[PDB]
Amino acid sequence: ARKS
Amino acid sequence: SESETLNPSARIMTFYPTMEEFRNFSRYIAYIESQGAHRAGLAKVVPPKEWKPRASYDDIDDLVIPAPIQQLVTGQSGLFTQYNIQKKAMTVREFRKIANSDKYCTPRYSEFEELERKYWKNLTFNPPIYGADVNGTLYEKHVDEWNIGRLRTILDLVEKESGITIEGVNTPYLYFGMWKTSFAWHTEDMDLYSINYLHFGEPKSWYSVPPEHGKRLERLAKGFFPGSAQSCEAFLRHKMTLISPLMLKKYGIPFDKVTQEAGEFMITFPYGYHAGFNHGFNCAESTNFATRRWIEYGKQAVLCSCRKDMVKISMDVFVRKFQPERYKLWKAGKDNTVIDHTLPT
Ligand SMILES: O=C(O)CCC(=O)C(=O)O
Ligand code: NI
Ligand SMILES: [Zn+2]
Repeated sequence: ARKS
Repeated sequence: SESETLNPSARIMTFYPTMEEFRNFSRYIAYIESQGAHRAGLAKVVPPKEWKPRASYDDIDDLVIPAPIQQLVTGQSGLFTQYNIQKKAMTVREFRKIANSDKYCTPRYSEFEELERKYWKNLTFNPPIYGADVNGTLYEKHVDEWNIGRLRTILDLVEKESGITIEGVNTPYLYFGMWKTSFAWHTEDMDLYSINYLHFGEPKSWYSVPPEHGKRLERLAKGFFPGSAQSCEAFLRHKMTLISPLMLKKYGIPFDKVTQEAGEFMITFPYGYHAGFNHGFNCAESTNFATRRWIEYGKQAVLCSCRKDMVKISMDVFVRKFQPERYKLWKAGKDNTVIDHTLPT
């Protein structure tokens, strides 16, 4: 979904 | 074997391209791999002095950092777990004031060795705030060389084929650091490459473990955190685990260190474990990228298994386009290819  | 002779100590290499060499990103990445740079997991690229991504950074005070994180660190004896407490949105102006305040600013020190000791001594105290994961670029629109927002690598096939945007992976992130803000031991999502440019401010220090020894680091980590290992197949992807260089030495894990200064690029390579910290108020920009040599890493990357929100890129498009011989074999679960971490292409 996204880089964190 | 020719690849095995190059950078045999797997030490972090530093490159100084001319402007001509600098213009072709994918070409230059291929060049630094021909010199064995990927063996370290990390390389520094110092761009030509005549190159600049932005005229000045004097117009950004009002830029919003929507999700700053306070970094609470727990542990001792070179082994730590970092917990992220999200704070309310703040502007770069509000952040820089905090960063330079008496409470949060860089301690006085002589050599980096002294500052590194202070980092490892104090990292569980006075939890700092990291302006991490801000969607955006500070590159000017016209800049064609090493533009983190449009590197034009084969990672572009993800969006091209599926329309899928993955923030920070195929789009850029900004990171506003202050003293003692940290990034835990990790490889990239899908074991991709990353690029990190330090726009301005105090240095960012890096540790790296050769991809050739990545599995040894995992074995140690799993031993240091048996609970986390049982819960997830790739717990280091939580990016919560900090391990000091002295701990790595004690257990014979090879690693190297480098300090990135303002104006310099760091490149991380597939399956290259890295961790680090900021020296003081700074700002970095980064994203992921791919090359053909990444494809096998992407195919074999071991992903976090306890969160339904982790990054998972479909490999199908890459295997079809760049490995047609092996597609049917791979789809049928019979592709037993073994990665050689030394080899280019
Ligand atoms: O600069 C940061 O906070 C993270 C950097 C990083 O994880 C990377 O460059 O791969
Ligand atoms: Ni990284
Ligand atoms: Zn997990």
